[PDB]
Amino acid sequence: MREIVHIQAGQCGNQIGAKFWEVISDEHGIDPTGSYHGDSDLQLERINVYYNEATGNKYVPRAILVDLEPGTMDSVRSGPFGQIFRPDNFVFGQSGAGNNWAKGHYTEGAELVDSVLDVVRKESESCDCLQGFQLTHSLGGGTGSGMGTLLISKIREEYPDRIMNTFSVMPSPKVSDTVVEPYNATLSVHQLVENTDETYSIDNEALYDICFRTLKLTTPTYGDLNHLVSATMSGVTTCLRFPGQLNADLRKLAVNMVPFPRLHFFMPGFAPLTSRGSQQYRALTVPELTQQMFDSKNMMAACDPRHGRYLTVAAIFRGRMSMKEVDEQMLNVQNKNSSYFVEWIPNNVKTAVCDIPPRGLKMSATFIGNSTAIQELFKRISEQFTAMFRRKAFLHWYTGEGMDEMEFTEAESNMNDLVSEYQQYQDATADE
Amino acid sequence: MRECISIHVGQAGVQIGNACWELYCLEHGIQPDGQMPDDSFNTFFSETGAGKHVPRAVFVDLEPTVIDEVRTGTYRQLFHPEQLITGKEDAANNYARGHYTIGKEIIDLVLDRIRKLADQCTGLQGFLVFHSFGGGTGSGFTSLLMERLSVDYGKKSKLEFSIYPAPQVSTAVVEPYNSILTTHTTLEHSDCAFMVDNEAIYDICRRNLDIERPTYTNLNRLISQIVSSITASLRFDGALNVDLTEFQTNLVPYPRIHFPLATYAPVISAEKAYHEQLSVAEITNACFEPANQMVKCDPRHGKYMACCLLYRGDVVPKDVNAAIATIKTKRSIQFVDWCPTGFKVGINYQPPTVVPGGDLAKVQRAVCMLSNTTAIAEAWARLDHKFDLMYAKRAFVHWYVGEGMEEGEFSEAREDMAALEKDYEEVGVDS
Amino acid sequence: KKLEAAEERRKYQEAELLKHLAEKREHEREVIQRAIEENNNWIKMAKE
Ligand SMILES: Nc1nc2c(ncn2[C@@H]2O[C@H](COP(=O)(O)OP(=O)(O)OP(=O)(O)O)[C@@H](O)[C@H]2O)c(=O)[nH]1
Ligand SMILES: Nc1nc2c(ncn2[C@@H]2O[C@H](COP(=O)(O)OP(=O)(O)O)[C@@H](O)[C@H]2O)c(=O)[nH]1
Ligand SMILES: [Mg+2]
Repeated sequence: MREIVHIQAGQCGNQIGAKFWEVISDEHGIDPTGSYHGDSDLQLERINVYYNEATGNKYVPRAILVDLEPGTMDSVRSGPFGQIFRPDNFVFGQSGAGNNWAKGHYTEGAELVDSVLDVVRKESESCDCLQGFQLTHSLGGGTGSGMGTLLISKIREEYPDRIMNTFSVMPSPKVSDTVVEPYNATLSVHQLVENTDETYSIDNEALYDICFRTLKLTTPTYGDLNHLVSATMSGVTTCLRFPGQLNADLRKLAVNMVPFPRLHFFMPGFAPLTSRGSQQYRALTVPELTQQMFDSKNMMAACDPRHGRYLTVAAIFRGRMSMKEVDEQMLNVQNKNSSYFVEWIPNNVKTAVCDIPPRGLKMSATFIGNSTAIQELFKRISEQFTAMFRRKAFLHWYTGEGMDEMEFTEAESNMNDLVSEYQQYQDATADE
Repeated sequence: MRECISIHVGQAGVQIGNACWELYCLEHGIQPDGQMPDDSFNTFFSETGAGKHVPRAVFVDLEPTVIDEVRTGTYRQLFHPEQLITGKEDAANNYARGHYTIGKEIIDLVLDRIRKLADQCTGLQGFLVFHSFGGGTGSGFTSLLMERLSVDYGKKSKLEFSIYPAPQVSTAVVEPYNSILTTHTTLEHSDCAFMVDNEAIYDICRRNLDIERPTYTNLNRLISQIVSSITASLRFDGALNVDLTEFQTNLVPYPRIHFPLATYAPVISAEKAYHEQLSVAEITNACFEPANQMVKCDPRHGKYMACCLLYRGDVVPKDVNAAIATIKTKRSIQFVDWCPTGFKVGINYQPPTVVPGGDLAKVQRAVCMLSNTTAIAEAWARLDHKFDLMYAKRAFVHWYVGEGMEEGEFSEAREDMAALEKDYEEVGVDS
Repeated sequence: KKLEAAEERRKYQEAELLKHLAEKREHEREVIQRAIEENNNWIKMAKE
């Protein structure tokens, strides 16, 4: 287990993916040319998980950039770290998906899919020991959503034994670019339930609420939302890219986090919450960092963790702090909040501490929870879907692509079963 | 790359085309000879070996008079002669002559020219069709062309800019017949149609521009401004854009319910100088006033299904959201129960350009709202009633029958309009 | 025996995923071919 192959699909996927690469390059001391200029051996110890070493001192992201639209790709190349990417790894179409899952999954996407697989095969065959794949995409669009899930299925076919991981961004009416987002999301959730091993549920509803309510940003931009996404992505991948004992690879993370195959949707959390401009800040102790685990205000999925129960939790502390203090504080939270952890999975909270804090902060905490409360996110999508589907509104955009009504009914039913499954384990007891 | 072919049919279509292409040239800095001293303008203008920029457009009329003015006018060098197509005999305000008798002679030639323009496209998005409902060419030839375009172009996007008739400027008693016949025949062939009621435009020119007796020149300059607002997103690359497909996705919930209501603001007279500068809040408020509408109807008596706001010029997202929030506190704006996300906002950097010597004042910021409201059914009802008055007596029917049309075609067209009115009614009902 | 047992038990479930995944390829080709056949016939209509 070594290399992770990263895929970026659609507008959102490429925007969030590009930010992930500039954040992690900065943490690993890599400049936009690919040269390491850091001053810590920890930065290079597990550099091979995300970077290929090219001739000389240069490091190249093992990243494939995908879109059915060319514009986003140009914006990435023009960017700060745009030059770091492998030129041959940009795979783009000319005919977009027009925020239509059917175009991304069946028409335009199907036409481009083989060109993408050719690039993923090149990266995969170069690997000493491929862990698997990491996909960043939105569920509300057409490319990220439809083509992204098509790619997952095509990759799963060729690499059935590798770990399939995603960072899936959930649509919200609060920051919506299309009226059909509930359809695109439901059709994609159906695909993810079946085809991924782990999915980080990144909710735009929660990101907007954090920016507006907590960061006091009257009109949040994608730039503001993406600052929270990149902080979360950096946090959840800490264990994979730095030397550590816990969840050091994609499979060990999945084995510790996924008790039942379909229940692989994670609720990420982050503390402290910061705004792009906020380079202040003077705060955050160990008890303070720990308290934000149950804090709904710090969740990247718009669910209250106190409305459910944690099946499994992974908590990552970053910065210079006492491991003794972390262990005490973490035990206190489990003992005080006993009722929000399932009794039939003993020692289900695993903690890791990394000496390297993320940029701008001296101390941070990242939470990865497998909570039954994630059903609130799926319920929200199902109700938005049904409001439209009941009247067959905008259905012509999908049937016009060759889709049948049954696929819509099936996707919805599968998502409602997922909700019902979370509820089942929420109500389960250690009567054993 | 992402090309759009513009087709201008009959007097209304050709004359509006003249106004649109004059405005596009001013916006992109293209001279009347095609010379020019972004890059998105290439969706509407092709380029020759001599560095000249040529509109991706076809102008068609069954009579030569109107187009003869284009080929003698200021922009005679802008268009190549082959893209300006004229017959000899007009359709004489008769849909049957436009569609059958006269139209059948020029149809093959028009499609051959469109094919030559399409061959110069690497990523043809589709067509923009400009025509009147009332004239024999505007009605009859357009529906014939629309049918033929569906055959030759598979499922390629077709959007209309239709001139809804007004008695203040009407030239034929038979305009309601021509309007219903063209709407029935074109309905299954069009993806999205923007109606422009000549009375609404006539009243805006009178009220806002202080023109006692508005002429087609006055009407078209104002129309051109709304068309330019809808097409700016295709011809420019701004912070927020919308392509041929995204317009349809956001505004068209059902195939037949494809008629958005356009509302433009501000419309200021070239005099005064104190009546500006209007804020983003002020121009947004003006979109919800029935006086700024492009079609006469009452949205307060209807339900919204989609609202697209297209801003142009000195506009900031924070300003827009603040304006939309205050409008949301005015309870009076009702949406259908199956529609959550109501507002799609687009901002294009370029302030509205005005024709030198025109009636419009230069403004720092403008906005065009495209809303799909059930209130637009009121425009169909007015037309259908005028049709019924004459049709009950079979008045003027002999003119159509004489050209080979059957009375059954009139019944079919009217039944289809009754079904359309019924569709708008069904769509507004809650589940 | 109790090891090639695992080896063979491994394979049924991989072969199985490949079936559950050849079935997902089926649909796509069907829904894309159906996405032409219909447009092919709308014009079959339209001409005559
Ligand atoms: N806004 C606007 N409406 C126009 C213009 N020219 C004509 N119309 C309107 O269109 C209708 C008359 O149809 P025309 O376009 O003139 O006729 P035509 O398409 O050339 O057809 P035929 O002359 O019968 O062959 C009436 O409602 C007019 O008010 C114009 O330049 N601008
Ligand atoms: N967080 C975030 N969400 C985005 C961004 N861009 C688009 N979205 C969201 O993604 C969805 C639209 O999909 P998009 O990725 O633009 O379409 P695609 O290009 O066809 O994949 C909606 O839910 C948007 O709110 C971005 O940069 N950040
Ligand atoms: Mg005429």
